[PDB]
Amino acid sequence: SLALSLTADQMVSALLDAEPPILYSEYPFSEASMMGLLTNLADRELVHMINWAKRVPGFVDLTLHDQVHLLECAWLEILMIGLVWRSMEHPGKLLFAPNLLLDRNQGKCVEGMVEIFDMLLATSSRFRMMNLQGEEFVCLKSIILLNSGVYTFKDHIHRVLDKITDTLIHLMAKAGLTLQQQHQRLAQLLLILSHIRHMSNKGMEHLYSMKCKNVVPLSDLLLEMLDAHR
Amino acid sequence: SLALSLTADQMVSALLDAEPPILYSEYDPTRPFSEASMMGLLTNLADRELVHMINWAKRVPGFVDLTLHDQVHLLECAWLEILMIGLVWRSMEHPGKLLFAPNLLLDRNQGKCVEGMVEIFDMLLATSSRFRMMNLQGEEFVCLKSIILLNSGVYTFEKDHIHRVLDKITDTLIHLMAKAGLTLQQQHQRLAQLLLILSHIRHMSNKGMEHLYSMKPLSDLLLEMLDAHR
Amino acid sequence: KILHRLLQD
Amino acid sequence: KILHRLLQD
Ligand SMILES: COc1ccc([C@H]2CCCC(=C(c3ccc(O)cc3)c3ccc(O)cc3)C2)cc1
Ligand SMILES: COc1ccc([C@H]2CCCC(=C(c3ccc(O)cc3)c3ccc(O)cc3)C2)cc1
Repeated sequence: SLALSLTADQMVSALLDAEPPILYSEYPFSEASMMGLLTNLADRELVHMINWAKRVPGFVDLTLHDQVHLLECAWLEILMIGLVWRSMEHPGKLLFAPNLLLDRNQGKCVEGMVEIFDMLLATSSRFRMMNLQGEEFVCLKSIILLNSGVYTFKDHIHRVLDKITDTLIHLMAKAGLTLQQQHQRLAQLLLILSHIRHMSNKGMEHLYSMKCKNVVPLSDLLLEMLDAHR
Repeated sequence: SLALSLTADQMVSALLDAEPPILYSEYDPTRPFSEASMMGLLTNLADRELVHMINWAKRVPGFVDLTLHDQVHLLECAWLEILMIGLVWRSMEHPGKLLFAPNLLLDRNQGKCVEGMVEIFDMLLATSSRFRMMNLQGEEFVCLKSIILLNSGVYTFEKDHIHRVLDKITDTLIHLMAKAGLTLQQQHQRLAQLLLILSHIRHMSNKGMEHLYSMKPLSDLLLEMLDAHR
Repeated sequence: KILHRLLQD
Repeated sequence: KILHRLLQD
């Protein structure tokens, strides 16, 4: 490959440069209107995510089938960690878009959305409390892409995963963190990915339910991503 | 808290001594498998394991210092995760097989008797193959299982004390790897690999849970643990 | 709650 | 699938 040859700084720069843009919403809400805005936004973000994925070091070296599997498994995790990251500087609120800032009360517009809204808010507070840096964020999101579906198939993938781990440690060591503080922070960050997975699973459970399929006509692409999780 | 003063060695010894026993199944090998019977075996086994898990949690350093409501929450959230990682650990020396009990060894073909279970069976087997590939040690296993207990429900409602204990188990893991002759880079890499598996265990629990409380003779305890996820 | 009771034991 | 098309473009 060519991802393993890159240095720890070349890895960060490649990930920061590959960062997808922050899209805007469609300029009070009901259940239909709320789901409509989120669906429309998520559908447009997916297009940028796919192109972001190809710019992730070592992802183009993967076969087409494996690229599909990884994206199908982690797409909601990636959307959610992006949402959580954007909402870091907005405590108690979720920044879906610069023109779409919502709180937990607006999460009551859709039946069963509040519980997941709270989990997302809790993740954002955790990122804020840890003072998560953008350099660390792009590493975590790339890890999600490569790891979430790696055990549903790969030595190359785990090699890149180790490379991002080396990248994460290098970032903390270049921040003045002691050896103990480094692997402690590394652990704290990766444990949050377990919660991101949980939020995705609970979220996915409602989204591909018949009652949520019918509330608003979803795009064919978004349906294919949803139907991948049955 | 006595947990925050334990050395890495005392942490391991405490976790190893707190290990629950390996229970047996009822399973009469003279009769073929049906969907109702095999589900009955797994349900009956899990119910008796739950009792041992509850008393195991009390012996996990730092868990007794938590409030009862928080103890209930952590166990309700992670009970299937803990059951599954225990299963995966028992099945590590049995490729293609899942050792639910010493007298209950099943392959993916025997998992087809229950509709929708073979999907979870393959994920569990893949996780077992991963542990076998990484050559997971018992000292590492008990650390990971304790992490699941303390981490899985910590972001759904103190927390500062829990993260402090989590940091100690992290120190414990690093201490074990350094003792195994692993370099500093190897320690951080292996630490990452182990914690990333917890994301998959969370996934298996969620997908497993989703099937279990769906259209499925469960015990009252197992029902309450299942109804915790609605 | 059974879990809460068994934890009390 | 559409994902195939978006990945090859
Ligand atoms: C019925 O219960 C519900 C209702 C809504 C959700 C949401 C709420 C959190 C954000 C989520 C979504 C989301 C996440 C990130 C983002 O940038 C843009 C969008 C989402 C995903 C797919 C979709 O078709 C619609 C929205 C999913 C979860 C459960
Ligand atoms: C309908 O789809 C299904 C059906 C069954 C499952 C299982 C199979 C893998 C092992 C699992 C179970 C399990 C896990 C660990 C263990 O030591 C002992 C038992 C289990 C948990 C609760 C329960 O009420 C029954 C079984 C869960 C998963 C999906």
